[PDB]
Amino acid sequence: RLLASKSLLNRYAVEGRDLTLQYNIYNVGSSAALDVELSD
Amino acid sequence: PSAMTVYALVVVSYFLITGGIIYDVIVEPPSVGSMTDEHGHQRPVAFLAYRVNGQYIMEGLASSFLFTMGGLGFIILDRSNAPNIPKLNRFLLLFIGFVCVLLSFFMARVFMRMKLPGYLM
Amino acid sequence: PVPVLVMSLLFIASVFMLHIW
Amino acid sequence: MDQVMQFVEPSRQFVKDSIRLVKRCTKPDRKEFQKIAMATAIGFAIMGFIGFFVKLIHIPINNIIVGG
Amino acid sequence: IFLEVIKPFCVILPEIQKPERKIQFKEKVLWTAITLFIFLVCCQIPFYWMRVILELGISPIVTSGLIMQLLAGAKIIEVGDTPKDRALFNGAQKLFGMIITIGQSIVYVMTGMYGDPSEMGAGICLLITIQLFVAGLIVLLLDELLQKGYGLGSGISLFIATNICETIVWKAFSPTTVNTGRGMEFEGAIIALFHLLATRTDKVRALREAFYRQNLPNLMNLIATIFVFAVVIYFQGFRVDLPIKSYNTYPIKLFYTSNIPIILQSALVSNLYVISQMLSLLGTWSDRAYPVGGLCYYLSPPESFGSVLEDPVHAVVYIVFMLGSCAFFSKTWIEVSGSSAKDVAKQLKEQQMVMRGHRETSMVHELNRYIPTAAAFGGLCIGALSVLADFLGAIGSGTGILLAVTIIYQYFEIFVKEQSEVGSM
Amino acid sequence: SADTTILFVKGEDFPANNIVKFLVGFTNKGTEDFIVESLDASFRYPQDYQFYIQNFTALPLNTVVPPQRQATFEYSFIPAEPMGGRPFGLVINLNYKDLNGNVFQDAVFNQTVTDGETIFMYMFLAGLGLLVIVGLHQLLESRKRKRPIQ
Amino acid sequence: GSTSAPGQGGILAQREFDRRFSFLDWAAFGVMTLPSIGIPLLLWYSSKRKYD
Repeated sequence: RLLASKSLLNRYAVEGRDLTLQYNIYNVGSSAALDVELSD
Repeated sequence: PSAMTVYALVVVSYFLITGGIIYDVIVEPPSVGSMTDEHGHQRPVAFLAYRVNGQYIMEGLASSFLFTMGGLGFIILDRSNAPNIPKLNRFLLLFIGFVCVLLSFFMARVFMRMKLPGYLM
Repeated sequence: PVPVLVMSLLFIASVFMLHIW
Repeated sequence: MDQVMQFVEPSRQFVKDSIRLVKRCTKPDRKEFQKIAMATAIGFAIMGFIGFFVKLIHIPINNIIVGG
Repeated sequence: IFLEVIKPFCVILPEIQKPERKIQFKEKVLWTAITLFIFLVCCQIPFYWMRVILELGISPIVTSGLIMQLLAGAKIIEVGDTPKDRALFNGAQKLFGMIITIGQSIVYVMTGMYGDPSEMGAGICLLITIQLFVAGLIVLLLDELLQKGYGLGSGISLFIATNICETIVWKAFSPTTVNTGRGMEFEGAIIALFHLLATRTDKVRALREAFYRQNLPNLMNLIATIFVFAVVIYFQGFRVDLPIKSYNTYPIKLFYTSNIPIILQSALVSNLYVISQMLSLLGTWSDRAYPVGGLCYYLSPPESFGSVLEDPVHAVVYIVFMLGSCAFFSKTWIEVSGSSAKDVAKQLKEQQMVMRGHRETSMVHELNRYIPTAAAFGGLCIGALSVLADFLGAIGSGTGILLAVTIIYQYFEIFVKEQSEVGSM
Repeated sequence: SADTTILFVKGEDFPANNIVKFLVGFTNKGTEDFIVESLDASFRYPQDYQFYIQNFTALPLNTVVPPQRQATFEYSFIPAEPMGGRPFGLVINLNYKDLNGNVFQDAVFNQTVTDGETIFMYMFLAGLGLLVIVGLHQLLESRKRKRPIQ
Repeated sequence: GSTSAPGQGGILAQREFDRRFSFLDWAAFGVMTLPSIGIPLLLWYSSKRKYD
């Protein structure tokens, strides 16, 4: 069982500047998750 | 110190000790209880009923206060018997000490009637 | 003389109303 | 200009002459202040002490109606 | 075509004699004590009942008399003291207040301030009638005995001051129990220390306790209070004097200007606030209700230290009217005191007393210099002190101390005279 | 037909007046769509969870979770500063409804969880008021050298 | 599964970001103000020294 969070690390989004997105995926199941694909 | 200055300290000590502060310190009950109303709210309770061996913090100070008024009343009277004191004061001292002596005793006896339903019954 | 009984007595007696109420 | 100052002149005169008057008028009292100093606390405390003990009759008598 | 209205209602009221006697403090002890017993019994006797343990009484006797002292304006009392009116300006208050209290009592009974208007029983209306009528009238006749010099002057002053003694200092040491929702805690902030010591090694946190407790609040408020209490005596003791002629002098009263105003100054603001809240850009309010929008919110008193930290600019608006009323709107109290130059002059002519140096007649111009200037530090700075204390958080003190400790001063100088009789003898 | 799970990002750790962050997973095992409506958190008395102490701001989600899919929501709250040293019942509820309008609530978590100006502005400075005292006590008590005897 | 949704965020225009948060501008600006008073500033004291 995977839990995943998407967070925006920038305090301000600005046109023409770098925007950093962090994805954190946590496996809270008793077994391993296989073929885990993230698509945004 | 003079004798009177020691006696005052002894009386002030009698107040606290007779109010059971040494029970409050180590058993540490609250000042009052609370009990359910029939509509389910809480009414406070000042006395731990039926427990002769138990007390709330303020109950002891109330009782010891009555005891102190009772003790001091006779001191006020004996002070009142002096011949130098203008009489208009003297009849007062015979008032204050006398009503202290009576009212504190009666109120203490009522408080004990409250603690023990069945007392002297 | 009587001012003490003027000002005190009725009031301390007026305890009774809340004594019963 | 001075007509504009007219608004200033009451403020200036009242403040400055008041302070001059105050200091010329009410010269310090410190030593007798020391004589009253202890009595200030003694009277404050002992007259408060009246109620500080008289209250103790009434809390539990409130139980006659309330503390059920 | 109102002095004619006095006749039908006057001397029916009881009154009391004056003594042809040389009464001393030792003798007055009791007569004072009576008043103490009565007032305190009123204080200490009445979940809603529980909160009640933790509503006119004295207040009418203050407000009615002060109102009559304001109605003395437009020269209305210049009907003037004479045997035929030797107390009747007071006597009028003796009934006008009585009925105004009864009116208030009926208004809240009709409101049912506690209790639905019939189902608890109409007999409680009779109860409240007797209760308030007796209480207030006896209290007034106490103050009269004291002014009759079986005591000293005003009792009600001393009474409220004693109430202030309790409601401040009781919280220092009262061992009565409190609970946060943690367990056993105490009302008396100080002595908790001794049980904390038995509870924790965390002395630093035990001290921070002295700075935390938000309700029946922490000792730091008490410490500020103590400091204020101590300081003010410096200011109040100052006084100034003039020689007088038929080695003797008239003391120019100084903070007498402070005595009257602040009651009005605080009241007017509080009441207009209440009004605006009830009637409703002008003002909007959060939950004790408090302002959080409109002009009244820009006007609101920044009592919280948080208010300091969030915005300093706001505070000027509060200062502008609150202090400016002391600066300017007070100026009219010459009539309220009745102490303009041509009033004090009249009074001193009744005294028939004159200074050295220059004419009685030009003494108007002589004293004029002193008359407006008395309003400055004699009055306004006591308000500045009040606000200092209040925003430091001195418990209830920015009203109380001002009067209470002044009364302590008066009682001190009385105590000096009498007990110094003891000390000299 | 719904399974919930909670994950504390920083651990089961207890700041006073700092941001506790946890993730709530919602797993739709049903055949119908669920609408996750709001996520709310409250501190309650540990002896009786009926009495609220501090309600945190409910997060409105309004997210549709189709059948056999899962969603994960981040929530963060700040325990009040005066809550230091106390035990509280932490209740985290997830409110969701089906397409039919049946409202369901799951208590994903229902457990009991356990300025330097302050020091400067008197405790430090009292010892500098004592400097005034040491000076003036010199200039006073040094005078006590004028009652010897011949 | 789905990740958390941060939700709707505002992307500030670069000009608006600079308007709100724009440092070195003052560093360069400070010198630009000096020339306004160069002549009288020197002359006043020079005359004073020649006569004081």
